[PDB]
Amino acid sequence: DRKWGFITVGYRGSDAKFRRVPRILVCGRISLAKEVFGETLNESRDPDRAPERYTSRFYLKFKHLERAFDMLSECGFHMVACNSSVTASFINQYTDDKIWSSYTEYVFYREPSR
Amino acid sequence: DRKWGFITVGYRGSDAKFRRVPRILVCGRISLAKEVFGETLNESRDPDRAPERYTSRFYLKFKHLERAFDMLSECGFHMVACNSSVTASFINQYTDDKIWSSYTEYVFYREPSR
Amino acid sequence: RKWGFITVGYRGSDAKFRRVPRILVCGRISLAKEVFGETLNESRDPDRAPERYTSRFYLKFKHLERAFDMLSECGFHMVACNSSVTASFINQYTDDKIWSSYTEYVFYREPSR
Amino acid sequence: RKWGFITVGYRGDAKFRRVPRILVCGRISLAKEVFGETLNESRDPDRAPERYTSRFYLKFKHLERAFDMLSECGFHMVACNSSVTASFINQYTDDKIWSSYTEYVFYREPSR
Amino acid sequence: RKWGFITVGYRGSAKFRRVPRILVCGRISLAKEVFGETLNESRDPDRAPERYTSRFYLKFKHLERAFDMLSECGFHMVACNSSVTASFINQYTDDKIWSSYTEYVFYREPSR
Repeated sequence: DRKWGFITVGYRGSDAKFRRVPRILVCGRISLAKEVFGETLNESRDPDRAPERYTSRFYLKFKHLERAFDMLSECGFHMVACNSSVTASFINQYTDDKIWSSYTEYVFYREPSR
Repeated sequence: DRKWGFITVGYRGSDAKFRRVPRILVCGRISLAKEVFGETLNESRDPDRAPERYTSRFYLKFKHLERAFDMLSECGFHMVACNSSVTASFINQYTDDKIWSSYTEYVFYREPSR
Repeated sequence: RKWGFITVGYRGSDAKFRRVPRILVCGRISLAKEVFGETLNESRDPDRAPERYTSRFYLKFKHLERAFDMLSECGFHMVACNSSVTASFINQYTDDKIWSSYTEYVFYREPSR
Repeated sequence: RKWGFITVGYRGDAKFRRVPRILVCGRISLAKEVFGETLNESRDPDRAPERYTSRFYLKFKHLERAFDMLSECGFHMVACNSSVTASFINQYTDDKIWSSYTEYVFYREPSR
Repeated sequence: RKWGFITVGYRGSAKFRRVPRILVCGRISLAKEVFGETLNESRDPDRAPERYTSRFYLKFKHLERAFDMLSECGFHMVACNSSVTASFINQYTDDKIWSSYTEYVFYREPSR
């Protein structure tokens, strides 16, 4: 029943001119993630895990990022850092053509209770 | 309606060397954006929405970013993070040529009222 | 008004070091004038009102830390920074592109006490 | 001493983030105090505790667990960044492989 | 005086972090106080102490040691970023060489 810790939320990239969030991913200790998001948390891609373990494969059942930010704020978490990365993998075995994907994550933290 | 929450302002990437902002996008809870920007807020790309819901399709009528930063500062928001992401997409269906777009966003936050 | 945001940046591109060709200044004009004074070059956006906003001012020197120090003297703090990259086609019938990068630093001053 | 910086990072069933290995950089004595047995020192062994290393790595793969361990010892995350680098495939080609590196910077202030 | 900004950085490029050289930018009198004998000034000689440089560099290669020396003198890390820049290989080609640059911004407030 640990209260403090880090939680990361992110999304992969790739009308029309706006931001496109296909899915909001959640990473951190499972008990922390459950306390914040509750039933809006989809655990199907990593089911039946001990609450004190860590995961990088949860995701949310809604699409707007600011709603996830607000829910983290309601539970005492603060955004401390964020960054965006790019990854390139070859299309097939015998080509130089690649597929590019971006990953943007936001780091949240909650300090120990009083 | 609550007063705390997150607000994100951003623009798509690119009188030649200077910064080129074609449009200022606004994301977050709908009631917060209307309270901050008011008559300068354009909702045409997502109209007739409940004030307690979330959007990512509003935009501002002016184009200077620092003005939007100041209006958020008046209402009690503070900038907590910013990031820039790049993303690509194939032009045609039978080609590897791509088009690259850049996106820069600035995250703001306001605490609950006293 | 004494509070507000000021953004300084430069465009990407004696070989390994950091190459800064020009320091751009963005924000409310009265704030930019108060901070940088006569080091400010207003030729690309002249005869503007002090209460208006600009994104086309630039400085007469090139070392960024000197601009950082001047902002700090007038009560500004650096709150964020980011770097972006953009690409445009070289001509109309080609897929070749030119890549330019941009690094900016965000400063803010709170209202007078 | 007790204060100092520590950096953790990584080089980057398919939508999620792939963290192959968590790297640790900083003064050796600080890294051992924070991570202990979970610290793999095989690629840079038998070094003075007051020296600095860039080649330690952890025996687990979840980032937020490393973040939590740093938070237990009094460290705070003060910055994070991601970079990309490209190196030519061979001598007579323009092709190249791209690799990204995400970084998280931690710091603990001197004790009381 | 004693306050001011100082930036440290390096140019991009096993499976670890490769720092070829650590660059130091800021007011020259500040850089001397922080890094002292570890500071190499050969690429910007005969400068006035109250002037600014972007061409100093350090004699060691581990970033965290430079981080610790700065915080030991009262400096705090306030921001950091990475950038990528491309240039054409020659005049009649679209082939390009890519380089990355990561920097960390430090600051110290006026004395008491």
